[PDB]
Amino acid sequence: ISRILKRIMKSPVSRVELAEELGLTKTTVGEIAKIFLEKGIVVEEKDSPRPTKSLKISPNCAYVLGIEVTRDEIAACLIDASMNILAHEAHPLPSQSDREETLNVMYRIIDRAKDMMEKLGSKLSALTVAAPGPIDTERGIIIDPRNFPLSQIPLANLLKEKYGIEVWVENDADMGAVGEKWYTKRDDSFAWILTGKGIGAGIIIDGELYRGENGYAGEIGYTRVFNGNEYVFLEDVCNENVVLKHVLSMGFSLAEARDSGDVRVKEYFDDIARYFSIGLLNLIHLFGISKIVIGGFFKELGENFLKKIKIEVETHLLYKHSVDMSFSKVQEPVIAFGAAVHALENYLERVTTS
Amino acid sequence: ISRILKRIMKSPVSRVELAEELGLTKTTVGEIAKIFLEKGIVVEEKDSPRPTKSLKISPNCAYVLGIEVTRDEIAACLIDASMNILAHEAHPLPSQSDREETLNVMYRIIDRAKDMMEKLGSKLSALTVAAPGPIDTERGIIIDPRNFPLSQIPLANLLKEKYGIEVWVENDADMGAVGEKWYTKRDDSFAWILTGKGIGAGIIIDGELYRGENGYAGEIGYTRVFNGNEYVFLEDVCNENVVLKHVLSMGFSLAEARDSGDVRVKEYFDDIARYFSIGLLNLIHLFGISKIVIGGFFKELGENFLKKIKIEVETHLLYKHSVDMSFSKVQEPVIAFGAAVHALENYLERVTTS
Ligand SMILES: [K+]
Ligand SMILES: [K+]
Repeated sequence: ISRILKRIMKSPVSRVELAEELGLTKTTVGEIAKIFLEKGIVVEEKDSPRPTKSLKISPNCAYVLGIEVTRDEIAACLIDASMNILAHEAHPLPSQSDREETLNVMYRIIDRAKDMMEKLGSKLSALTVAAPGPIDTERGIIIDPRNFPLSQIPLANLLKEKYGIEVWVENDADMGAVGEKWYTKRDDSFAWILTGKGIGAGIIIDGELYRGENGYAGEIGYTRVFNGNEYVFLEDVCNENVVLKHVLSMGFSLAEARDSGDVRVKEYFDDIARYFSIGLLNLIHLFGISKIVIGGFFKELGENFLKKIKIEVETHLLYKHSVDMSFSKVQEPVIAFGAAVHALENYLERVTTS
Repeated sequence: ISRILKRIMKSPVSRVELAEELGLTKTTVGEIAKIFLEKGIVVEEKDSPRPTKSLKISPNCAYVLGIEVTRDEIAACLIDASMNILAHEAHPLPSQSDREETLNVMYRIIDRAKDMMEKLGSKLSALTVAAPGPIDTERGIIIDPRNFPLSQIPLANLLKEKYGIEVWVENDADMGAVGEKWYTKRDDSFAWILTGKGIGAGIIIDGELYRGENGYAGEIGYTRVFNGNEYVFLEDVCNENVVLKHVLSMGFSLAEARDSGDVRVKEYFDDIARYFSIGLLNLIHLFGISKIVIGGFFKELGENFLKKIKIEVETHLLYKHSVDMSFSKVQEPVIAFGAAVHALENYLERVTTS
């Protein structure tokens, strides 16, 4: 294999650094550098301080689009090969959208990105669609049994056909995690937790995305939770809808609740933090991780809510050791962005292999 | 690095096969083979059917001991470098054993193995102790907070000092999993579940043992389970003690229960299978695995009990896909054995690096 490409993407790096840090011959890398450097994928430049030259990905060699699909909205993120965001957007969907209605918005978005590059004399080279639930990553199909207008449909294929580019389909929480990895320049281990409409985790280990054998991983949304009457999934309780709909009962705006200073709100948020923790504790106790990053809906609850989760987790932890809870602070769209970067690796990995 | 050593252990393999299957130069492997073959670690032999030669680990180059520690007993497994079992044994401990009482039995066992090799003109080269709970694998300390007479003690160090060999300390469920990997010649992914006295999982992914950042992984024993009155750990409910002690109430021998054909037994075993599944489902939904192997106490409940677990898991599975449940069928001591093989890799990996 190669994937010095993986490292050149990580950051500018010289031939000596690659050969040493990865392990290989000066003549092996020197030749591959010749290919990359010829294909217009990479460039060599003197470093800002005898002297030395590094390898950098050339922004011009690839433009790719990432997309996130939710029940209420579709977001897109267009990047160059340096993963600079050229444009990002979001098109809401109508109440209860069809297969056909949802696809139309998606086609619209892709046509917009295809056209925008073509007017700038270049092209859209590939695309990665991010969606909820389990996914057939090899065939490019959304397996999610739950009512989604894009389930059991050869999505990658119909897009490939229609557009003549490379298309992948990928779990949304996984792509959120990929988004944090790159936007934060991390290479450690953590879990990126998706919240709002759906619950799930993207699991990153030593900088790589963790993958399951059956199209899913980190699925903490199916954590069995007993509410006092019957059992429910953790996803049914943390759902952004169920939360605000319940606050319609409370009387309280979506935010005002906390500003209300009502014990009833405190105890309701405590209920959710407790449940949520059960799922986090599973991840921690099973994967043996320490770092967790929360994204989406739960950000809106603030550090007052994060303090409770921290506490619930400290309390029920297997033994006393440090655990880092945090919110994501990536400017939106974090999932569409991760999906875009996913498309970039996979497109560059494919182009070099030929 | 090397760890063609890892592959030569896997099975007999030629220089061409290594160079190709792993990726390297004919002259790189040819030189390393020279080292290994000189150190008496490896041998070259014509294959049983122009002709070709393979590399095999030489059984004579290393003899190592594996040990499992339980509250009631200590078991040992002595092997050669081909991982043939030379001897295995088990010494029960008295009711509620001291640090000193437990260590005495352990010293006795190690002295027995040290002496047995020395009378055969060789020596005991290393040792791996397997124990329950979280473990400081780098310093060789059993961190388990739960009352264990060997907790918070520099175990590896005091053994290293006393014996002058290499000593490691390792999680018992992890070593059970390692035991299955090698005894079954598997290189796929699965979870080995320890049952009886304690509950836990050893997680293997693509043939390697999965490790956490904090001295543990696969800890499903701390799965929160609501019994109807209050919450308890899954470990408190599946505990071999709690089960048989409860059967003292039932009236029923430890086995007769099932042969009794009593609905009360059926429904009690159903209760446990249900709980147990909650923990298995976490593993499956989080790690995205499909294969599970159960060992220990639960074997004694038979396929009638495995059929129920299978069912509970099928039912609550994220989506309809195949899941393989099975019991371990390794002749005891499976954990002591895995620990022995762990010691062998680590001893051979250390000896070659010098
Ligand atoms: K996931
Ligand atoms: K474990």
